[PDB]
Amino acid sequence: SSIEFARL
Amino acid sequence: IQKTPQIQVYSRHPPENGKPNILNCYVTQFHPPHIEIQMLKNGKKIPKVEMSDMSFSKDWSFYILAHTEFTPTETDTYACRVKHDSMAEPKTVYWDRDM
Amino acid sequence: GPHSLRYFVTAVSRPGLGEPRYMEVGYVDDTEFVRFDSDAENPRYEPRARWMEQEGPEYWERETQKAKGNEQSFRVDLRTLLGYYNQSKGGSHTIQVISGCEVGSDGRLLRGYQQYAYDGCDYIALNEDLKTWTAADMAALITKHKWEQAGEAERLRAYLEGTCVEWLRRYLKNGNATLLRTDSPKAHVTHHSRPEDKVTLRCWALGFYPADITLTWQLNGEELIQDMELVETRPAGDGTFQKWASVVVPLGKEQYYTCHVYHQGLPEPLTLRWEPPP
Repeated sequence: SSIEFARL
Repeated sequence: IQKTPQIQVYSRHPPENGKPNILNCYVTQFHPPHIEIQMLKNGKKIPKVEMSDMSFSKDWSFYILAHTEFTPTETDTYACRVKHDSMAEPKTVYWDRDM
Repeated sequence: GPHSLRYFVTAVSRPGLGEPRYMEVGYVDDTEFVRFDSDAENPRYEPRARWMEQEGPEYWERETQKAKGNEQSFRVDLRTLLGYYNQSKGGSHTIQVISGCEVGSDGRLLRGYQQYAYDGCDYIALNEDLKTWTAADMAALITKHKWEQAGEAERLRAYLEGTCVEWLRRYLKNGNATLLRTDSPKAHVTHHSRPEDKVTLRCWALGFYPADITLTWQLNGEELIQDMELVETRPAGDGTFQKWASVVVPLGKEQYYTCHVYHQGLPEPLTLRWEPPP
């Protein structure tokens, strides 16, 4: 399961 | 930054005249991801050409496989033509039965 | 042996042509097992390996919802970067990510991955210490500052050391042996030549998997690596790979050269030479 990505 | 596509044109199985095969056009090392791939037979574009999903490698460059069904003959000429932002003009690579 | 779970993410803007194209591709031991492609009416996470079909509807639903969430977040990131780089709203740009874990035989994390690229160039990446970040430029330094304040590194270390490893175990239970799959290469040598006193010997390796392989040509115990031609390993299109290596030799000396094939599926390296048909 992929991580929930943070904003750049 | 742009990366020029490397291209390989080859059959899935060793070529035998008269025997159905699959002709591949493997395109790698390019960036941006947008790319136009065509396969040609005796200079004319082949309508039914399937494209694999696109992927990218560790170095960020993209790669994709185009392929079409064909029955090799002694004299038919095949090629893969690639249009990409990194090149001023379309790049054409011919199929060599020995490679 | 060691195993890995990594996701390759891509977000590409298409101003004037529609919404950015977003993709999430998962790999277990370098084998694609799941994929999400935003380019659809009702995009959904999908199995790319028959053994993933075991997962129930709740799994696919959560993955699909999370992917669409990631997609929309990246849509915003694309805009953010146009700002960081002072770029126009009309050009296409790409954001790529490699995020995952490679664990050892003992089940412990060997290396964590969280690296980004913008338009094909490194942007920012989590260091081996899983605590600090390496920004590749001025733009990335803004993200760095922001992630340091939010404790993003700690958040990723948690996922990489826990969540990622745990999911990898789960996926391996359903497709362990499958991944262990190995197709050893079948080799043969072809003879080519144009009316001259030289000839080309081409050693072929076909139908093998995984892709990792080595081909060499030897002239009486010594490897010919200086003038040997070879092609990058390529997919046959049926799940297996191909590769060949060739050398130019004197007409009549074909029997003095030997090709060697090294692959993990071979109990021992293959050794062969040109065989003129009967």
